[PDB]
Amino acid sequence: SVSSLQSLCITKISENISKWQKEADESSKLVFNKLRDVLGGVSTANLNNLAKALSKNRALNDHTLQLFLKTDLKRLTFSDCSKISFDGYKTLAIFSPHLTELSLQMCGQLNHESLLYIAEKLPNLKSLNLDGPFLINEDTWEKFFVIMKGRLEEFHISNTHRFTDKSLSNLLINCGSTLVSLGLSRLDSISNYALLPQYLVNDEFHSLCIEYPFNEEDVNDEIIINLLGQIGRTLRKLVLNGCIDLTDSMIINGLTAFIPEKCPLEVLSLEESDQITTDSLSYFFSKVELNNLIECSFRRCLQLGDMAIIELLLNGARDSLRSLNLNSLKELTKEAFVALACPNLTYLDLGFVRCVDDSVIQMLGEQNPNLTVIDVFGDNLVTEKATMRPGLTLIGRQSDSI
Amino acid sequence: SVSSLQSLCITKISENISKWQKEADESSKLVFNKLRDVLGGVSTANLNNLAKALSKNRALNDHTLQLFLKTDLKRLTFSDCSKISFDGYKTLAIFSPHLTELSLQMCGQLNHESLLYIAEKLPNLKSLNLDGPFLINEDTWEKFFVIMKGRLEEFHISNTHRFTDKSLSNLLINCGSTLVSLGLSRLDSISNYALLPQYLVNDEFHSLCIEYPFNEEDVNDEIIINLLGQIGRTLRKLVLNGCIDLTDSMIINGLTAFIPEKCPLEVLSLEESDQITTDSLSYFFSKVELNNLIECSFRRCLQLGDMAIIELLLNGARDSLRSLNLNSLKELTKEAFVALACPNLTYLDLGFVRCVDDSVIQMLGEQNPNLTVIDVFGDNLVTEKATMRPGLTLIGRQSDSI
Amino acid sequence: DFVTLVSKDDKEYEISRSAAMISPTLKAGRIELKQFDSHILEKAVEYLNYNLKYSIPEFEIPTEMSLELLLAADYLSI
Amino acid sequence: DFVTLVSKDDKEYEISRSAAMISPTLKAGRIELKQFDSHILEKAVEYLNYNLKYSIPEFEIPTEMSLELLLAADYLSI
Ligand code: NA
Ligand code: NA
Repeated sequence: SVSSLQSLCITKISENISKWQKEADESSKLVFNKLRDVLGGVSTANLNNLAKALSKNRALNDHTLQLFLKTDLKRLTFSDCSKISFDGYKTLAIFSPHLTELSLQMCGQLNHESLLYIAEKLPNLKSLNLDGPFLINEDTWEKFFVIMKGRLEEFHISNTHRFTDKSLSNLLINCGSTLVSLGLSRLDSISNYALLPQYLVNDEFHSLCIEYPFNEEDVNDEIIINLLGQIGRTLRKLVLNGCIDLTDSMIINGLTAFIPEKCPLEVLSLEESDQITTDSLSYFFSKVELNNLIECSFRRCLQLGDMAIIELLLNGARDSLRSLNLNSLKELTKEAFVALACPNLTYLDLGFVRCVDDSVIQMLGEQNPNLTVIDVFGDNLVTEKATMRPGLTLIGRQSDSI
Repeated sequence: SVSSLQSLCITKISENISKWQKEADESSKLVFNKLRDVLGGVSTANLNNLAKALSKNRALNDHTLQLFLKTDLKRLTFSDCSKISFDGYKTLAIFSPHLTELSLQMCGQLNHESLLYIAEKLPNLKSLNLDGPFLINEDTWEKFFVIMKGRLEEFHISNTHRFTDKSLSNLLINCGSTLVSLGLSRLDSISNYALLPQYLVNDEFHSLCIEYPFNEEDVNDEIIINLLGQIGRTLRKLVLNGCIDLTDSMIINGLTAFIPEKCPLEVLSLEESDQITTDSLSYFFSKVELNNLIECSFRRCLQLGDMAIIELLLNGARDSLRSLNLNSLKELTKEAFVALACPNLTYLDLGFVRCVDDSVIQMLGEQNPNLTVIDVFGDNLVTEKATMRPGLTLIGRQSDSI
Repeated sequence: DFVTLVSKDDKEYEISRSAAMISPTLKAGRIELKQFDSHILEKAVEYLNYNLKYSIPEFEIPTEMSLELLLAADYLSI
Repeated sequence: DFVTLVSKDDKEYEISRSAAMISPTLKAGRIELKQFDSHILEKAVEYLNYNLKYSIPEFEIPTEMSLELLLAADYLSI
């Protein structure tokens, strides 16, 4: 009925280890600052830039990961985690408690234990982007979403056929009303896209991404219209790539119906929609004002011609666009680029744009002061004589094909 | 042909992380000393005593494990590791590089990665004792022995049916000539005990332990005789428990033939050998001098009578024994205990020794100044009137059976 | 009706025989407990009396002696 | 036949047009490289010349500027 003296000493010891943990955690902070300071120091504002440099050089691994530990950083992006082990992910979670947004791209080694460490050790986590977590099975996804119930506001997952319809249901059941941003890209086992309008009810929803459904008819006009009837009001990012089953119906009965004239869209992508016509998009763009559009892509929207692009530029987007992708728009003529005069445009993808020639590149270089890169891959009518005033570089020349 | 400036900076960074690791390793040393000092401090000489206290209280786990990290300790024993995770074992290996001898008892969670961390991160490791590593399969055992080739001088494994004959062969092939101490206890899949005389050729071999073979005929007289012909000269510890197939032949043709008269044995155990006679052991003990015998057990050697014990005591063991186990020796009489007068004896197991009565306990208490514990479980003729001079305690009374 | 107890230092301590009976390793008489300081034994005796009394307030254990006191409780099996 | 280069500080640096051609992001002319100190650009130019020459001794990189220099090499794609 009385605890032994041994047990009592053990309780005292255990209690003091816990308090000593926090002291040791601080001593860890200083040791990690020492590493960063010895290399010349690095503010938190540049940590993501450092991660990008390492990622591009396949140099992000458990060793270099230590550069990012015990900081007050809140939003971290790793562009290539391929070499980070399951223990690397666990250590990051232990030593980065201030994280609210985390993006792990090419995270092939992230496993069950790694995923639950992230959910349970990052109490402020509200946004998770994962590309390639192919180890996680459907039952683990369920456990992760239960743990994140009511906390997860942003979830993007890509490149895994083990994220099943069951896993999508558990995401929506556990986090549906909390989601304001959702991404589903290259998920071969997903077919129940029709459930999205039921569960995505948050009145602040702003980012929807759907790319390359396995069976294209599973992302049809009816589903996207119903979804737009829910989120169109606050939508700032709409990405629908490879959804080849969509038609002008989505444009006429969905976008035009439910996107406000004071359109807050900052990102719009409708790649590979060979059934959308120039007419429907012209009709839609003339109705709304796109004064906040930063990024726009129509890659492989084979039907789109001049008026779609002209209506886009003349209805606000001209002054805000920073990157524009017209790749494979064979129907465009020189008249479309006459109107392409944007003060802030920096990147322009004109790959496989038949009409582009030296005169177009010349005109674009003079009408776009901040344009720095133009992809002309496939534009055979662009020769060496293509004038390139100081600062502009052309990629996709013949030298890149021999 | 010229490395990019990015790659060169990455090499410089990576190189300085490695050098900073050692600095961080030292800062870790101070933080672990702080924990120990805050609790009153603990020298390395008491670390094993601390581990024992925690083990007996089921209080050894990943949390309390931190008390034992970053020390200069060389020999560590954990009596109950059940609650230590695979990460606990990995952290111990990382933060205890000075280890040469490690005993992990009840190490159920030790897995493939944990075992290879031990072999690869403890460069001075030469002795490993594992009890209950039931996760390790035969193929992992092989990899561990390849890594320990030429380094492993002492190996004891117990309580796992996944340590197969193949695993034993890989132990002997890779470490045979290096072994001076070997333990095989309760290994249900082991049958090739006949290979031991071939491989255990080290001229300094001193400790052999074999307990409870699955098929008792696999440990026969012929094998033990041949083995004694190899190691008998330097043998300091011989333990053969549950090897019920052994007979006086092992005693006459093995022990007596190959144990030197100046016998260095410090530990001798022959439990459950119901075929060994009083005559053979008397014959053997009168030939040799056992001036160094510290521990001796004849538990459940049902045939053994007075002369075996008398010859043992009168041929040197009387002055050196510290613990003696006569449990279930029903053939003993009071005359055996007349000679049991040992200056250093502290523990005596007389459980189920028919002849023991109050007069024997009385006599033993007066003839053994350092005797502190006597187990009389089953000795019904021991009553409450059993005199217990100051310092002696009797365990196994009737109060422990009702 | 007491039992004496000696520390590493020459300081002694007396304990009720009924209190020292809690320790299976204290059958005395007189016992010499080398390797343990005076402050440790004083706390061990404090626990023994504390044990017999309530065998409920908490038994305070100073942080600066938690490790050494654990070892003493183990040896005493208390 | 040179190309001027400006640092965050008003200090300037000239580079052989053939040397600056190694950087896909330097098509100039004149370039203003804010956010980078004078010691960093001086080392970037040192690498560019070092590159054109042997394109072999090792290019020394001071430890105290390894991180910031990595970021500059990334932006310059060198
Ligand atoms: Na680590
Ligand atoms: Na840990």
